[PDB]
Amino acid sequence: PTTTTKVDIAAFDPDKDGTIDLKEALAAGSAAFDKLDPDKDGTLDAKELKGRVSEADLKKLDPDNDGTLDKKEYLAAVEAQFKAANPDNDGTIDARELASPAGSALVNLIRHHHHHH
Ligand SMILES: [Y+3]
Ligand SMILES: [Y+3]
Ligand SMILES: [Y+3]
Repeated sequence: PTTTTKVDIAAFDPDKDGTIDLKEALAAGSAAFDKLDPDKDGTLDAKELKGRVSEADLKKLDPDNDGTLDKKEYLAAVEAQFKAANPDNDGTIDARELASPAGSALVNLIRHHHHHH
């Protein structure tokens, strides 16, 4: 199914070599701002995150007070929430540390969602 399954940590740790190290989290952010976006700006809003997040949560995620994220910030809010999704430790995350168990935080910056099957 491709586009619909380019969709989690499970698109950048299908390997479970051990974890996502930051290079694979970076690859999850770049994948996610692509498949999130139907107005075609990668600048990420109350109808991009349609049913994903409240318009109040939408203005949590961003740093520079747009009220919304960017192709810069679905690539940087991910990395700012990277260490925090792990309860411990330094610079690595297994799916147990991410995929809506223990890291259900950082999910909001890399899970996106699509419009289809
Ligand atoms: Y890996
Ligand atoms: Y948009
Ligand atoms: Y912004």
